[PDB]
Amino acid sequence: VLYNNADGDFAVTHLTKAHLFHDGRVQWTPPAIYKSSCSIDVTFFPFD
Amino acid sequence: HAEERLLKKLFSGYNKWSRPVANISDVVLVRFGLSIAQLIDVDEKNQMMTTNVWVKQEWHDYKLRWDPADYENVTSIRIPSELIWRPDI
Amino acid sequence: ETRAHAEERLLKKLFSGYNKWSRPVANISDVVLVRFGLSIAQLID
Repeated sequence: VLYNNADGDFAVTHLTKAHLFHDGRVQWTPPAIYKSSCSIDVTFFPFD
Repeated sequence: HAEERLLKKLFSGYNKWSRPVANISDVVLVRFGLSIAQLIDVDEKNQMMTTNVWVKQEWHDYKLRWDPADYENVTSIRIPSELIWRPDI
Repeated sequence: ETRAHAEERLLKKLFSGYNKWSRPVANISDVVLVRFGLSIAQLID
């Protein structure tokens, strides 16, 4: 999970499928839409 | 592998909605704590405050006890919060 | 003898008595590794 959320999904919600290999290896690749929060520093506007 | 056995044992006949106390007269202690990630927004026109909140809840019951010396010295195991009782705050 | 039959038999075999919430590790003392990475589809806004 991400700690910098702001009114959004904490975790991935699609829960796609994942690959398993015979050796016991597993790979997973879900898409997600995240909404993080930035310390927007606007001094050299617009050359920022 | 021992954690799996402990989990399988302690979820044998544990019910969720049954209030987990020995004697009905006895009560629980729900220690409560609050934490703020960020004061996201304070919309004064609509009088609404959107905050990001960590809620810390602490309690204890009797049915989820075991002996650590019987399972290769394990003391802290995870479980999903969906399967156990949960005081609604 | 088709691939589907073999995969179905394998999936039936390796899901017999497996628990999900059990943290899968060789021993309790040993730790697991999670290789992590991201890719950016598009910078929405």
